[PDB]
Amino acid sequence: MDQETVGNVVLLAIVTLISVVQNGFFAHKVEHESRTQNGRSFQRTGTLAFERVYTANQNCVDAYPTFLAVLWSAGLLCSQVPAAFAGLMYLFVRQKYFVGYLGERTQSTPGYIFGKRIILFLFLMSVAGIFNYYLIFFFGSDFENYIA
Amino acid sequence: MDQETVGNVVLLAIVTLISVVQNGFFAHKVEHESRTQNGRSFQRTGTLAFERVYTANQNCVDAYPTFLAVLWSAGLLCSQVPAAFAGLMYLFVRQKYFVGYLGERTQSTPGYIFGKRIILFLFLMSVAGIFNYYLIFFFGSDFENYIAT
Amino acid sequence: MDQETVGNVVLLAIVTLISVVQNGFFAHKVEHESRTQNGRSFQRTGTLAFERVYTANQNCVDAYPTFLAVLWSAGLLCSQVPAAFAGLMYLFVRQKYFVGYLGERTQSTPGYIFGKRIILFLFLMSVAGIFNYYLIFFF
Ligand SMILES: CC(C)(C)Sc1c(CC(C)(C)C(=O)O)n(Cc2ccc(Cl)cc2)c2ccc(OCc3ccc4ccccc4n3)cc12
Ligand SMILES: CC(C)(C)Sc1c(CC(C)(C)C(=O)O)n(Cc2ccc(Cl)cc2)c2ccc(OCc3ccc4ccccc4n3)cc12
Ligand SMILES: CC(C)(C)Sc1c(CC(C)(C)C(=O)O)n(Cc2ccc(Cl)cc2)c2ccc(OCc3ccc4ccccc4n3)cc12
Repeated sequence: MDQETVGNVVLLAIVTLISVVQNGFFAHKVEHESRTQNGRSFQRTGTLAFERVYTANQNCVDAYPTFLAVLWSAGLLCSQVPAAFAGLMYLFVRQKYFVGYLGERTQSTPGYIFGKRIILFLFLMSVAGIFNYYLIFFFGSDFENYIA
Repeated sequence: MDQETVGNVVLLAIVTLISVVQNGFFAHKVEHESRTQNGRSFQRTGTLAFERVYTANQNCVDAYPTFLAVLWSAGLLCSQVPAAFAGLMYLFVRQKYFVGYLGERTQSTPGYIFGKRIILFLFLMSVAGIFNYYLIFFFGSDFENYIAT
Repeated sequence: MDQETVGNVVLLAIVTLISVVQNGFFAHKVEHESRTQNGRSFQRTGTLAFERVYTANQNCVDAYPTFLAVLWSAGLLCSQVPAAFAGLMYLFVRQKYFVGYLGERTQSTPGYIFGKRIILFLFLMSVAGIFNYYLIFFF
């Protein structure tokens, strides 16, 4: 890997490897609940605590992809720094969402979706460069200097 | 990012950002159903409108990854154009499948599949370049002019 | 795409295209069970053959992303070979896990967490170069 390049991605790699690890966690607190009983054949309906976790997890597992998307698209098609930071916050919301979705009655994060703002934003850096590029492509070329 | 490069990917990016947005939709029509279904927390069951939506959605969520795969592999490993268009249709099938799945509840709609032809194709462009590359690696270098004795 | 570059990824592409196809299969053995036992909504603990499959499947579909991640991170950020191989074994565990999580009456494999060691490893190649790069930058 060309040391230069690796430089301008290291952040998204980091953040990604972070989320990669937080992910295995969510997937671990799902083992706890499938174990505390007859999950011995992995019954996908252990109850209250296990149904509350497999739920919270299988809600973050649907977010991962569509997040990673704008995490990079807004990482290459536009500044690898803000893209990687906003992507880091997303790992914070994911924590505080997969957390509150623990249980104990009440409205345990009655949401499937969460950090709408983050991905919305990331998607805006993506849509940013994606456009700004079309400019560098047209009125970026032309600029004819017929200095003959 | 290198202006030239960004150029030969802008389409996959576009199609991708499209699908990213259509995705957020699927996950929005799932919030409507978990909301009217006056729930406290949020279970995977409780209605046929919400159980029909969370289903349609969580069928497209299984497909996103395995599609994104061949969308790019067939986008870099061969033509960024067809790859990007084919991937565009896929977002049309996804629309028409995620739509028929609940509204009609008419036997003809059910199914965890949608667009096997597209991904299959995209996968053929990826398997295309992947091989053709092995040639350029092996035979592309050849040129028996060295027998100019 | 630059023939040189395509060279240093063809492995991860290969393994990936493989897992892409193994994936479509898992998604096929899920069609068989939704067909033999009808349904429009697969969200209530149903047929033990189709509930056993949609489970096994929707257990590998949560793994795909978090695996593909370290598959490449550990493929670019460090050796395209080991990364590609390790990722290959993961496709074998996947087969052996999504297989035992079927059977019949037999103790259908529990725990949807699998190949912990592979991803762990791949994650270490990624965390490898990720750091080693910081040295080449500093030293
Ligand atoms: C990089 C790591 C995390 C150190 S290696 C690793 C590990 C790391 C180890 C060492 C065992 C650990 O932390 O305990 N655990 C377990 C784990 C990970 C993070 C935390 Cl907080 C706590 C426990 C894992 C578990 C699964 C796993 O497999 C991948 C996987 C497969 C299916 C999934 C389905 C849904 C969601 C995530 C999924 N993840 C790889 C690893
Ligand atoms: C342009 C954007 C990127 C869609 S901004 C955005 C938006 C845009 C708007 C409508 C203004 C909003 O924030 O209210 N909604 C809402 C939305 C999205 C698409 C459509 Cl049709 C209609 C409304 C969102 C919702 C979620 C969301 O991300 C989180 C998320 C988490 C888990 C998911 C699991 C499966 C599928 C998608 C998932 N999405 C980003 C956005
Ligand atoms: C590109 C392919 C994979 C070669 S053609 C194909 C195939 C191959 C077959 C069915 C024989 C074919 O298309 O003619 N199956 C099923 C399959 C897979 C392995 C084997 Cl052995 C035999 C049959 C598929 C399934 C889905 C599919 O579409 C993509 C898709 C969409 C939703 C998914 C949801 C969860 C998991 C994976 C998903 N994959 C394309 C194909």
